[PDB]
Formats: sequence, structure tokens, C-alpha cells
Amino acid sequence: SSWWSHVEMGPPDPILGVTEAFKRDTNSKKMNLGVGAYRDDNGKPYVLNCVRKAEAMIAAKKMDKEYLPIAGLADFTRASAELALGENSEAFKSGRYVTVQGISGTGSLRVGANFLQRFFKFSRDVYLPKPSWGNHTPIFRDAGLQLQAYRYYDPKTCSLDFTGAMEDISKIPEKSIILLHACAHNPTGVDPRQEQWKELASVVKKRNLLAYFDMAYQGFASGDINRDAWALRHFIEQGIDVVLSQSYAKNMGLYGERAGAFTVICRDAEEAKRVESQLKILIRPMYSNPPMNGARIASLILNTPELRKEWLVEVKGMADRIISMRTQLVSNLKKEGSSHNWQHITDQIGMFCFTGLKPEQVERLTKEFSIYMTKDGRISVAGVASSNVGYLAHAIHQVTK
Amino acid sequence: SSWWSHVEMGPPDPILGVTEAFKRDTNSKKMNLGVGAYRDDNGKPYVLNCVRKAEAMIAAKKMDKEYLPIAGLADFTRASAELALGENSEAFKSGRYVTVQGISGTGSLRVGANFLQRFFKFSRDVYLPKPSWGNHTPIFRDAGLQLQAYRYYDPKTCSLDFTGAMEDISKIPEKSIILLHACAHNPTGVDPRQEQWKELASVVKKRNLLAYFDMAYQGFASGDINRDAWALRHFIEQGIDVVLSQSYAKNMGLYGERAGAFTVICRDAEEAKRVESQLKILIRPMYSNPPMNGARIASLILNTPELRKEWLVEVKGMADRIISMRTQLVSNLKKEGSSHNWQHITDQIGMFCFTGLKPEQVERLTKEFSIYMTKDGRISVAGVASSNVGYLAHAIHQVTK
Ligand SMILES: Cc1ncc(COP(=O)(O)O)c(CN)c1O
Ligand SMILES: Cc1ncc(COP(=O)(O)O)c(CN)c1O
Repeated sequence: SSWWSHVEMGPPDPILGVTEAFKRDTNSKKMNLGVGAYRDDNGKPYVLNCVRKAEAMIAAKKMDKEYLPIAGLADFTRASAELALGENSEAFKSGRYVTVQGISGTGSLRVGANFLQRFFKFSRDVYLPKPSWGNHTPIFRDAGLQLQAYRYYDPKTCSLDFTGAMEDISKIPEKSIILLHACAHNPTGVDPRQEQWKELASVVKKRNLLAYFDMAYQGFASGDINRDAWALRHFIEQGIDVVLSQSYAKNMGLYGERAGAFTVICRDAEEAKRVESQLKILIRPMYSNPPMNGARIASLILNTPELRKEWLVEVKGMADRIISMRTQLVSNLKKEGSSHNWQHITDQIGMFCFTGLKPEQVERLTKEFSIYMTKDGRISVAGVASSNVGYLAHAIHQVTK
Repeated sequence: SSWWSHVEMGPPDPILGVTEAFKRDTNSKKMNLGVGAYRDDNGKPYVLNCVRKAEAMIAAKKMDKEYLPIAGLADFTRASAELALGENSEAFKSGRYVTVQGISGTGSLRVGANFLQRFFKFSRDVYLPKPSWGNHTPIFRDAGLQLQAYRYYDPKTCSLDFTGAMEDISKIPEKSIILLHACAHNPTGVDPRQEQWKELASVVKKRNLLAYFDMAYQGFASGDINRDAWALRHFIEQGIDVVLSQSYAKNMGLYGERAGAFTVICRDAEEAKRVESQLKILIRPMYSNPPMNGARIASLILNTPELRKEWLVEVKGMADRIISMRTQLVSNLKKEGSSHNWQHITDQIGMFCFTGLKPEQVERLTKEFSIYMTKDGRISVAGVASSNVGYLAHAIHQVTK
């Protein structure tokens, strides 16, 4: 034996560390701002009603558990493309796109990364925003690509470094790959405004870059599925053939069921079929065929008028609670007599927020108030409730005054 | 655009070809022996009662859809290792194994291949039997390992080439990797007998090879969970610390739910934690966390005595039906006046059977008898029913007489 004597202990995960330290707390006033999933007003996981209805429908039909085609459930992939591109999209209607079911957003990004490693002969470089979701790195690196970065978040104003971004992208070598978060940037919450997006499209177009969109929060960010997909749809309409990863983790609350899709925009239907064949050849030896449950659920909801309708109400409800907590946090901090500028908290979008707090403050926050978050000043707004937002604002004031 | 113009349409699957032809056929006597999933006596997909019961249970408990840890559902991984190693296994009891949930057997095989690519510094060569499941090649190849082969199947007798296997294995450089099918070899159905396995184990031990067991049919092969895992358990007992992939696709009919696990036998519990940390680092950037449905069902079955008990009867029924068909096929070939030796048919184990039929004979069976199979003489015993076994016997007789 002794095959593994040299395998060393891997680095501990921080996020993991806060949660655990959180559990190990007695203060009934403790807050976990490191939670990576949506939580209702009571701090409880939320299974959507439309989701429970879908499950009841599936159960009633006594469906089989036979393997899905390599590319997944057809009703799912098509519905997925339609949600993303829009019903009257030319890309959709002409069938010049190919969508394959992936294991949620992450599996989709990986299949996508592996596809580029294999067929994107023009470059090996993937440009990520500074900063980006932690997983983005190992995803591409493990896939065999080289990581690069473009300026994005401005720590001075806790907002978008629009000028740095524009300057960086303008200098990116032609035919390089650039990853863009479609909405609700993770981890900052900083997104470009419609007008800045128009401008990015143009440079991306001019530099002839391959735009890789990561769309994990459609509908969940603003409560509007069309508005959340505006940027993606704009690029395509501008003639930029992007590639895209979708997740239904947050927007349908399908977390553990793992429903997602990877999409490639092609020149035509014929090209789309060649691409599809190669995507299937790549996935087979990865995991053979995808998990059916989440896809069956998502497909029902998307394809059933009544359920789809209930879904939009529920997603909006989620988006709204988030926006509400953002609004209430700022109002409360003001009322506390805090003199700092906290408008970034409300200018931010989605579940994650870069507060600007410093490490020593985060620490004070953790030590004296039982408020757990990562040292980067990033908080999950999902961890804030109507009942604790007050306590949170209070604490933040104390540590920052 | 114009990014994918150089992407060529990938080669088509021959098995797909067989299925499509089968579907097009109008002869009500048509048989599909290219089928890769179990079918009941009526030729229909079979969801086990214990599976329906486990599902109803989940529903009843109104469980959340929260993300599972990277390594998967703890109850599932533990029960999984226990199923494989046996409750009284020293390996199990001492906790010197690490099991992680994978996307069925395939994902589990890939995670394993990627793990070795990364940490198995001793070699890059993976020796597969001739032949092996088609997907084994690209799995290992895509992971970055080099493929080798060792003699296994003897076309002369439609059985094990013990001499060739033994001769090949004896010349494998120390510390190389060898892939072994635990039971129900895919695609021949030819498995070593106990005495043969004892000799194989001795050489594997002596040459200090890392044994990688692919266990995709535990309990489904012979109807006995213990007997199916005999060889695996024997290697471990002899002091060979193997790596193993388990699938619940067949044994539990979980096909599309994708429940599987990857296991590493370690020196001690200490070493196991380190390896486990490295597996987590590998998986995160692959798909982040595993699909929960299949694991939940599997865990419930294994962990609930009432259900586990019912599962064993059910898996036994599946196994018995297949054996039954093998028996009946041989008997009818005699009854038809077949002068040939059809023993291999009853000697073989599991869903696949290498008949020995030649390419031209297969053609006739297809062309004249509407019996669909691949040109390799391989048949899926699942496609055979009490109602058509007689016809098959008839047809085989006609084309080989
Ligand atoms: C930007 C980003 N992309 C990818 C994902 C992956 O999500 P999942 O794999 O859980 O679907 C997420 C996590 N919600 C994300 O925030
Ligand atoms: C030998 C072998 N190993 C791996 C697998 C993959 O099974 P799955 O991915 O469907 O669980 C199978 C298919 N049952 C198999 O025959």
C-alpha cells in the first residue's frame, strides 16, 4: 500500500468555517450572514409552492426512472433556451442554438469550459472580473485554460470601476474568452447599468471576444425574468454569439436537485447540430447522462401556464424580500446616527453584498455581536430578516463609528 | 461569430443505430436485444416497489431541497461503503475508507480517474480487460491517463482466457493501475470463478498494482449482495487497498436519478480524512455538489430494515428472471436440435451475453427475424421474455444450423 502517504490535508473553506462557528454560538441574537441560499423571513429554507405542485404531478403519473438522453430532457433544454433568449428571439426561432442539460450552474460551466478547452482553438485565456465567484477559478483551471482578469469592482466606492473595465477589455487580445455575470454579480452585487452594458457590448464586439455569460440569478435578482436577461439578449441582438450557463438553484429553489443548462449560440441550425454531437461526446465520459428530477420539475413549471405563472409571483416575492432588507438596513443605519455613505447597499443587486467593512470590523462584529460573515466584508442578505435587520444596523454602526 | 465552423459532426453510436431500426420495424415479433436497462417479463421498464415506497416517504416528510455537502449525503455514503465492504469488514469498522457520492457509476469512475491523474504519482497506465465497457476508454483518456489492456475474453470458447489474463498481468510493471469488473463483466458476462479470483489477487498483490474495481451490478448479477461483492472483499482481505466505483442504476433501477459512490481504501482513518479533503477539492469545480433525489431514495432503502428487506427480494427477482431466460434459451436451442455447445450462455452472468454469433449471422437475425442486436454477437438478456425466448431459440438455430 502506502499509495496515499503523500496526500496532504486540503485548505479549510472559510464560508464553511463561519457557518460552523455560528452553530457553536449561544447568543440567541446570533446571525449567519454566510448562508449561500435563500432564507425566508423566519430564517428557514423555502421550497416554492409551484415546485411542490410539480412534484405532486410527477408523482401522480407514476413516471419511470429510465436514463435521459446524454444531452438531457428535451422539454427542459428547449424551455431553458426560451427562458434565456426570449420567445421571439431570432436565435431561438431559427434554431441556431444548442442547449444541453448540465448539473446545475456549476456542471454547466465545467462542460462549457471543457468544450472551449477542446474546440476553442483561438486562445487559452479566460478573463474573469475582479473579483468573481471563487469557484470560477478552479473551474477553468481544472478544465485546462489560463485565467486573466479585468478590473470590475471599485473598492473606493464599492461600485463599478467602469473606466478600468472599459480600458482593460479594450486591451484584451482579440478572440480571447471573457466571462460576464448576466446579473447579480457574485460576490459584490455590483452590476453595470443598461447604458454601461451597451458600451461593453460594443468593445466586446469590436475586440471580437467570445463572451461567456454566467446567468445564475435570472428572475431572482430584480423579480423580473426579462429585465434580468436584458444584457445577454442585448449582446446576441448585437451579433455577438455567446455561450451561456444557467442555474435554477436560486430562482426555483432547486438547490440540491441540480438543474442547469449550457448553451452555445451558433451560426445556424446545421452548425448547432455539429456542436451538439461534440458536446455529447464530451459529457458521456464525464457522467453519462444527467439527473432527471430537477429537470422534470423545472420543465413542468416552465411548460405549464398555471405553474409558470405562480413561479413568477414566487420569484418576485424572493427578489422583493432581498431588496427590502437592503432598503431597511440603510434606513436603520442612518437612524442610528451613522455618518458613512451606505448607498452601495441599495445600489447592489441580488443576495450578496460587498459592505466595505474591514477585517478587524468583521472580527469585532463576530466577537461582540455574534454576527458571522466572511472577512471580505461580503454578507448574504438572505441571512437578514425584518426581526434582526435592526440589530444588524446597530452592530455595524457600533463597529464603524 | 464563426467560432465553430471547424467543429466536425461526431461519429454516431451503433447501439443507437440498432434501437432506431428496431423502432422503425413493424413486425410485432421484433425483439430489442440492444437494450441497456432491465425490462420485466412484459418488456416494460421496472420501478421497484421499495423505490416507490421510499419516494412516498420523502414526500410525506416535506423535505427541503438544500444543497448537499460536496461529498454527498452522509447516510448514503456510509450505507454505500457498508453495502460494498460488508458490516463486519475490518476496513469498514476501522473507518479507513473514504466514500464520496458521484453521478452514478460513470461520474464515480471519472472522479476516481481524475483523482489518480492528480495524486497517483507511480504511473499513468490503466490496464483494462479485452474487451471492456466502451465508456471506460474515454473516461480514463479524458482524465489524462494512458490505456493498456490485458487478455480477458476467449472468443474460441466464449469464456475466460485465464492463461492470457495471467500471462498479461504477470508482466505489468509494479505500481500500475488495473481495472477489474467486480461481477457481471460488461459486455461479455464472463466472470472469473472463485479459484481464479484467488490467483488473480495473488498476482495483483505480488506485483503491487493498484486495483480499481468497477462494481455496477451488486446483487443484480446473482441475486445475492454478498456473493456479488466476494472478489472485491477478497482483495481487501488479502491486503490490497483498492479504489472502487459503485452504481445503483441497475440494482435499484435508479437509472436517471444518478446515484453512485467512489471509495478509496486507506491506511487508516487519518489518511482517509486527507484523501477526502482532496476529493472535495476535485469535485467542487466539477459540479459543486451532487444530485440529492437518488441518494435520498437509496439511503432510505439501505437504512430502513423494512425496505432493505423488500429490496433484497426485488433485486433477487430481477436476477432470477435473467438467469431463467439464460436457462430457457439453452434448453430451447437443444429442443430445436441445435448441435452446438451453448453452455457459455448459462455460464455467463448478468445482463449481457457474448453469444459467439458472427457478424453475418447477426445480420440475418436482424434482416430475417427482426431480432436487433449489435454485430459483436452481444445481447442484452433484458430484451428476452418468457413469451419470446422460444422464438429467439428458433432464430439462433436457423442462422447457425
Ligand atoms: C455566479 C455563479 N455562478 C455559478 C453558480 C453555481 O450555482 P449552482 O451550481 O449551485 O447551480 C453560482 C452559485 N449560486 C453563482 O453565484
Ligand atoms: C461496467 C459498468 N460500469 C459503469 C457503468 C455506468 O453506470 P451508470 O453511470 O449508469 O450508473 C455501467 C452501466 N451500468 C457498467 O455496465
